[PDB]
Amino acid sequence: GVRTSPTGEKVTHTGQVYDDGDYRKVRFVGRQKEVNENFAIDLIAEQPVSQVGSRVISCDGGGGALGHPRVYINLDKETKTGTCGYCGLQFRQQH
Amino acid sequence: FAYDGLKRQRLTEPMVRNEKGLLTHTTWEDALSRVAGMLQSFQGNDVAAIAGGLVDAEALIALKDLLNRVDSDTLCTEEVFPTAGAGTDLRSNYLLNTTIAGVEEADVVLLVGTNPRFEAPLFNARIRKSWLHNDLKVALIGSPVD
Amino acid sequence: QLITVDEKLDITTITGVPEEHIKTRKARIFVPARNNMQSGVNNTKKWKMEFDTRERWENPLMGWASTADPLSNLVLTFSTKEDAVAFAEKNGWSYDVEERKVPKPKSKSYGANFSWNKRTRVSTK
Amino acid sequence: LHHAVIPHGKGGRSSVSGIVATVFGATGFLGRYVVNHLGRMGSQVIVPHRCEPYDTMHLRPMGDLGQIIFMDWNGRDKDSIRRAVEHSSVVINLVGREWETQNFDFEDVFVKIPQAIAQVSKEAGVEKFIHISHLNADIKSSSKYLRSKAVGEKEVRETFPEATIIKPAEIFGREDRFLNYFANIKTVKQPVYIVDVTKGIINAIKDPDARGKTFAFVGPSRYLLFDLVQYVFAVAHRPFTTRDKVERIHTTDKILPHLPGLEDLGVEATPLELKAIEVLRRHRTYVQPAKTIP
Amino acid sequence: LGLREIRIHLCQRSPGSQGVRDFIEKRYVELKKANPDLPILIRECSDVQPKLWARYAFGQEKNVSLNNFSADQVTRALENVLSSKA
Amino acid sequence: RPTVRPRNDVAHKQLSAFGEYVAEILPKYVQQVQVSCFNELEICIHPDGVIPVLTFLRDHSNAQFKSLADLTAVDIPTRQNRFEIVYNLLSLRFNSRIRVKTYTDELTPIESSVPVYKAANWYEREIWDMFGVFFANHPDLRRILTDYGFEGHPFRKDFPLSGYVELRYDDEVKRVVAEPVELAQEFRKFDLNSPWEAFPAYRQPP
Amino acid sequence: ILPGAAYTEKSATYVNTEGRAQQTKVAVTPPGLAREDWKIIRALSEIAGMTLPYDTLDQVRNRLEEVSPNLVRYDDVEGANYFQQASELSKLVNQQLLADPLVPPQLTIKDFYMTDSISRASQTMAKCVKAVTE
Amino acid sequence: TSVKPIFSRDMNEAKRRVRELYRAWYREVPNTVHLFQLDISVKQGRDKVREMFKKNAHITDPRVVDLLVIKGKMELEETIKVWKQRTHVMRFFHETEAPRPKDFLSKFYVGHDP
Ligand SMILES: NC(=O)C1=CN([C@@H]2O[C@H](COP(=O)(O)OP(=O)(O)OC[C@H]3O[C@@H](n4cnc5c(N)ncnc54)[C@H](OP(=O)(O)O)[C@@H]3O)[C@@H](O)[C@H]2O)C=CC1
Ligand SMILES: [Zn+2]
Repeated sequence: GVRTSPTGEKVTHTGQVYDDGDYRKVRFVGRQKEVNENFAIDLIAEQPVSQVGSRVISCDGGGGALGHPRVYINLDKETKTGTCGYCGLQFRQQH
Repeated sequence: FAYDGLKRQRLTEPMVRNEKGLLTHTTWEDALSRVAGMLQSFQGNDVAAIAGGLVDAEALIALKDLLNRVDSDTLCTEEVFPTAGAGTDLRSNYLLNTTIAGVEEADVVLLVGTNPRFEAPLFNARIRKSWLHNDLKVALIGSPVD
Repeated sequence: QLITVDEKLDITTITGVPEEHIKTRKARIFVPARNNMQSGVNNTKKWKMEFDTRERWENPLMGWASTADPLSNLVLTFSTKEDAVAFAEKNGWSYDVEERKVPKPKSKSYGANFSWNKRTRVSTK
Repeated sequence: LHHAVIPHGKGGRSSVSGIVATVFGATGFLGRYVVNHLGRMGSQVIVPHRCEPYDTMHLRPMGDLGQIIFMDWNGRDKDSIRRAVEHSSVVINLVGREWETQNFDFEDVFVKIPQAIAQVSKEAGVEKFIHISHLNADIKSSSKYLRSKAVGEKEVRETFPEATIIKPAEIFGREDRFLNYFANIKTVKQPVYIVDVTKGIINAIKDPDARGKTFAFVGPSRYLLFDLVQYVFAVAHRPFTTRDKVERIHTTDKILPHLPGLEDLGVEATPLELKAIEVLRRHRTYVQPAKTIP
Repeated sequence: LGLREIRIHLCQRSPGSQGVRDFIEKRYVELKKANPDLPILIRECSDVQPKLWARYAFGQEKNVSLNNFSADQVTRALENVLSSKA
Repeated sequence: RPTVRPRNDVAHKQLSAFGEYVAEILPKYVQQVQVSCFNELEICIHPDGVIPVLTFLRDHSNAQFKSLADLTAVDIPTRQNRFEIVYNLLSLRFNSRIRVKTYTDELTPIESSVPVYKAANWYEREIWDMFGVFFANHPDLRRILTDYGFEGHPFRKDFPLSGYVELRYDDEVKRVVAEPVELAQEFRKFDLNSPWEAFPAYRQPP
Repeated sequence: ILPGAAYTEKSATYVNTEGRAQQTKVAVTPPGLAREDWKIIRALSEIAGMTLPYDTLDQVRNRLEEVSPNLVRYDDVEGANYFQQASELSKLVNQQLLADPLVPPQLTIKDFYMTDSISRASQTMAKCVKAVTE
Repeated sequence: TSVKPIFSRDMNEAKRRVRELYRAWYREVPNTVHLFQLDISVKQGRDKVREMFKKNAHITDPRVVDLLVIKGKMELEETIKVWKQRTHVMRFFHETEAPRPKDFLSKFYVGHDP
């Protein structure tokens, strides 16, 4: 989600950008501001919600021992999804 | 939780009024010379000070000394305390003489015109502690607050 | 063979400390307060000596926290306040001593939770 | 003040002085001392250079990481000047050449280039401008170097009226072309030390009263050129070029009491007797001071 | 040019401040009756030597020791301060 | 038990017996003798006894600690005598090690042990350099590890980690200069101690 | 406007409702060009030609002891006496009570959160006010 | 309050060692300036020696005086034997340090330190 400020500088995923009167942007003159274009916040928002048939579901992040510590997610509330605190994947109880 | 207010609306530079009538940043030397010039042209009742709620004692005495050196005595605070009788002559006239810890030794507490819950929350906690563990009797004159 | 020296022990001139970091510093001698987040008391046993905090500013390049205070991280440990004070005095540091805070003994009774006629009766467990 | 240029620290290498300075002509004699003093206190220095990057290497250790920034520029390209100065709070012009070349005569280096920097700096909103001229700058001098200096000093004053103009006498130092010039071989001279000139420039940046003023930087004493040159040989143990360069050396250093000098900026002028050995030691093949005009 | 403020320092227990304590207990109310607009700041603090401070115009201050004084020696000392306009 | 270090009672008993042996022979100087749970014998002595105790351990036929493995100091600011001087000796004849410890302060000199072991010459120079303990009658006492003209004794607990001065090359004076230390990133002090006691066996009386 | 320090940015003395003197310690230094409050006044007095006679925090604390000695007895509650004399002077000049009932400025939790400049600037306190009033 | 001495039993003998050290430093300065090709004068060097000696004039403990003489003799040996380089000798003069402000007002303008 790389947006650019009125002065032409790209805004990073952490929201950083030098303002108009900031001398520090001189460092980029003749060079470039390194910005990662793959915003993890926009990428996780694309994954679909996983429909499951239990009140409790577990997430290890995928890949077994290559993922994150295994956590159990309660799905009792029906006004929102259960989100993994480690990887951001979402879950919802069916019916 | 109010510490985060220390990161907003902060005064970081000396300011003076320009010709357009607006506050604008200046240096310490410029700002203090402006104030020092005015302080040297006034005396007595022409100079006064008001101390706000969060002022430390080192600044209170420094300001009192400076205004006294122009023979000013109008060193005021925002909070009022009646000056009738002894006024601030005797410390016992304006102190919590029992002390916070002394509340645990009292057997009757009379509250007059105070909501201690929101004025001195930890003092109110002490009162409830005695209420709970000492069967303290509490009476209140004022609005019937929780 | 021994000699008599009746002078106050002062070693400021043989420690190599710059003068500014002797005369202008204020040592604080104290027992650290228990971290309220935890119940353990093992970090409240010894006396600590630390110095007054000084300016930290943002590094223009990275934003890191820069300092010019050489004693910004210096914390010393003592068995008693007397040892701490003795160390401070011979090194020329002006200091403040704060008396040790100890929790006062409490009177605990599980049975008071069920009082027949006192307010200590709990309404839930 | 923008929050990034509020001074912090104790005025050392990792401190923030709050100065953002573009120094034109930073790769010469005077440039290296000015950049050194700026970087000593944690200033952001922008160095536009015409030369190879190899010839700028001696400037890199002069500032903490990130504080010295290098840019390519061309004296005849206003776009390159704008790139260098538009982020700065002060522009310093040290461009010059003691001789003319096929591509740059004295009119190009002492009039056109200074005017271009002053104008572009003015447009870009730069608040401080320090321009070095010359004590003996004179529209009617016999030296074309000094004639061009006087013309350029006028053009800069009208283009950037708040500019600080500094007029030093001949500067001596390790890398000078004054004491070294004699060592490699009617008129009174008042030479000034290189470090005094630098300290004066730095104090002018920090002094608000310096804006719009013209200064003359001169040494504490005046010498007869013959007596001075005699002194140089004695110190070097040496037994006692262009035509334009000879004209300047034979120009008596002007006395200008109506201009402030190093004293008005807090700099104590350094006698030539305390520093000649430092410069002239390298000329010895392994002393009675010169008579001063009072 | 005259007087602006009086401050009296004393201990709560020490015998050296006994005369000062007696003076306050017996003479202060009448003294304050005669000088309603004069600040007489009484400030007790344990184990201090009793003292009398008079502040005059333009921040001029003097102090007179009251150590071991009697209730009368205190009375005269206040009397001297009130009469004098340093 | 696979993960626990096994004890050795035979060596513990032998070292305890020899510790008493030394204490009986040099009661003028020995203040304390202890054997750790991993069988290291420590003789704590009055500092006047450095030369006599070391000479006896080197030369006695029932000792023969011919090798000075190491000599160092420990700074403990809470003590009246802040500096603990440690000698680690090796006996090849009896295949044993022993540790002799004494103490001094910033102003009291310790007798140099170069007469007993020539190895001590540089070790004592390092102690003087790093802790500022003076050794009397040293053949050539002077700094050894720090830069020339270096002020202070870095290994003292109250000496700051990064020191007081730092070096850089200055072009104006054409040499390396020293200036007060400023750090672009301050060292970040960490509070790591758990507020819960780990080892009851070492609890101190309250 | 002269930018001063906050209680988190100075070692300064405050006396609580019991009369107990306590001091803060510097946790961070004041932002920007702000300065310690007593130092601003001490600097102003020098430029105005009426220099105050203290140059350090310890000296301005020796001044505090000259005015009221209990201000430098940190963590001590110095007892205050002579309630009898104060009561006598109280009875000297009667004044009338107003019929208005005693009503505290803060009647419910919403009035608690914002009461000074720091809390009035706090975004967290604003959320607390919004939560209880809505 | 009975202590083992270093070299001197009292201030009288300590002061004798101080004077001998000063004489050695005073006479060494001319050689140092020449050997290290320093750009200061002999007067400047001898003024620094006095300045270094004078800053310790307040010591009344013969043990502290003894250590100061020991360190001063070490510093002299490094210079005489040319273990120091030009940079080490010239560090006594701090010629790249800007003079730090002294009065209250100057210190008030630049920052928060005392
Ligand atoms: N030193 C003296 O005796 C005195 C000097 N001055 C003035 O001080 C300033 C500097 O003095 P000094 O440092 O001795 O001069 P130097 O020749 O030592 O330095 C000259 C600087 O100007 C730059 N420069 C020259 N011509 C051009 C050009 N055509 N385009 C771009 N950059 C150019 C050089 O860059 P490069 O290295 O790329 O050539 C160099 O950085 C000059 O203005 C000089 O006239 C005034 C009075 C006395
Ligand atoms: Zn997951």
